[PDB]
Amino acid sequence: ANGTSSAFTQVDNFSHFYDRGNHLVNGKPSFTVDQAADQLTRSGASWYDLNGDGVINLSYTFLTSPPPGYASRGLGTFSSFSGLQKEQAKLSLESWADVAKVTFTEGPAARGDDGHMTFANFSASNGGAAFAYLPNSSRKGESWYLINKDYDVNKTPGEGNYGRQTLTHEIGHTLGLSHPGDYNAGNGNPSYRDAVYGEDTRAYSVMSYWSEKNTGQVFTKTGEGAYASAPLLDDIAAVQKLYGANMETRAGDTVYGFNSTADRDYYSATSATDKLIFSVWDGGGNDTLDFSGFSQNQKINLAAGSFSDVGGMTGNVSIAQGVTIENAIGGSGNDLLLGNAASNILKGGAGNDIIYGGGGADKLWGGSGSDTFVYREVSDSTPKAADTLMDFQTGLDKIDLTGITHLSGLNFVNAFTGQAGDAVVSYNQASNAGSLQVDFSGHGVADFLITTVGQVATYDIVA
Amino acid sequence: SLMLLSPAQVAGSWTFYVQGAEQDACTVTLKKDRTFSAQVSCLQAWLGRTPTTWSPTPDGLLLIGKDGSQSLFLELREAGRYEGSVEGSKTLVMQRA
Ligand SMILES: [Ca+2]
Ligand SMILES: [Ca+2]
Ligand SMILES: [Ca+2]
Ligand SMILES: [Ca+2]
Ligand SMILES: [Ca+2]
Ligand SMILES: [Ca+2]
Ligand SMILES: [Ca+2]
Ligand SMILES: [Ca+2]
Ligand SMILES: [Zn+2]
Repeated sequence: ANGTSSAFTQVDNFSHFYDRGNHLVNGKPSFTVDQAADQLTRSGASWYDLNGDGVINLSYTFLTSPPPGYASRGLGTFSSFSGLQKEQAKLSLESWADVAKVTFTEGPAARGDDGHMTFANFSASNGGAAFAYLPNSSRKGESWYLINKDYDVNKTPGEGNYGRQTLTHEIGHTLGLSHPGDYNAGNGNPSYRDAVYGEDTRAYSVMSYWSEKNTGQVFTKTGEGAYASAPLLDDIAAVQKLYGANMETRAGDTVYGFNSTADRDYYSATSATDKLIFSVWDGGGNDTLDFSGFSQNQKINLAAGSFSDVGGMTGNVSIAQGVTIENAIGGSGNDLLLGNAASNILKGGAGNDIIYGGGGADKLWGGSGSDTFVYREVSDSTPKAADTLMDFQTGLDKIDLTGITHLSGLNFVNAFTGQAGDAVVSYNQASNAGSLQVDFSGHGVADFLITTVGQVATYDIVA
Repeated sequence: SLMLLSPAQVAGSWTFYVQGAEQDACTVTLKKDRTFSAQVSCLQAWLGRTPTTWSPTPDGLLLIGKDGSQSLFLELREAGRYEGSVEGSKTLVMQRA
């Protein structure tokens, strides 16, 4: 940001805003994704591929009657799962099977199984809303959920609410995840103040006890917060460390958000009021984060492992480590769209947007309004791999090169003279195509090219 | 998993104060529909903006501003007591009246 434009500083602030590792957050060590995955799996508990086929294949049963010796355990009155609990639990199990090489198929324990799981309710708690057992326990596979006439949260699980996250969370225990810290409901009065690392909040893992607001994330919209229904960034990394990434999931072209083709309730948005909280896992194909239906100002990052501010919330959308997402569509707000190393299609939509294509040849649509196309390295847009600004509006849009020039300007010339920063602006009427060629290295030839659909003028360039 | 308190369970009369200034307390009613009584204006001095709704979290409570999104978080410290930070690093205490 030193010696650069405000627009570049905005992009650069946002790309670094959620950086992790090698510093302190809230007085605690900042953990990277990989460090948090280590802590989430610190028990060392796992299932094992007993039948040797590369996959943890598990059975599960909703208990219809108290299992043998239930009264021994002192859990109060037993309950079978309601229809709603079954449906939502199936969705939670699906969201784990989506990301890691584990399968959940309902049925009794069978000879082919790597293990068996059980689901039922209890009525008497000593503090916890639910509990489960790690896969090295004698009760491996069991999870239990509290329902009495002073706690009905678990009777009404649904997308975005705490009942559904609790199912995802306790299933996470049965898979081998711990709480990010050594704490448990009903044992003392645990606090985020004593967390092991800064990113132990509900913005990073459904296993955390601690509100995302502790790390600054705003998940509140229209007077109320929400809870991720599906595994978050660190959860995905942890369960994948245990059992391996499921590359088969959504391996074709996928849209997330509005117009979602992901076929998951937590990946789908259908109105500007929606509270989206998710972490994208995707196995391949040419994919799009479509946030066109929101009117709020948004900040969208296509970097793997990175966070985005979506739908008027902050830090609520992420892309899992090891996932390449190619395209992004802003809304009618004033947005930030940040690409990655792949060829990206970025569409700002209405409002004044700032677009950063990054590496490779990107196709950048500003949309209506006054949009700024930000360049940080020469390799962002080379003569052999050049961005096209697909709807460039001269006199309104801007091309910003100050991340490269540090505001030392350009030398606009008819033909390169052999000096760094020489720039040649051309227009081809038959293609309605502008060209900006720059010789940033000073070798007498272009080492930088942006193509524009629509003429581009010297006064359209910030450098 | 923490037990999430219902709005009906949180509702009632609450006293707010900043530690080191215990003599400047606010008493405010939190209503089951997640609004406040008019005395919530008393919090304006510490928070700048006045909250208009509240929402329980499993580990604490959010006081949410009029735009429906901006918030102050307070962590549940013990039964009937939440704490949060205001005015830099001052400690705001919210305790059952
Ligand atoms: Ca197996
Ligand atoms: Ca895909
Ligand atoms: Ca892809
Ligand atoms: Ca926009
Ligand atoms: Ca790119
Ligand atoms: Ca625009
Ligand atoms: Ca435009
Ligand atoms: Ca590029
Ligand atoms: Zn737990």
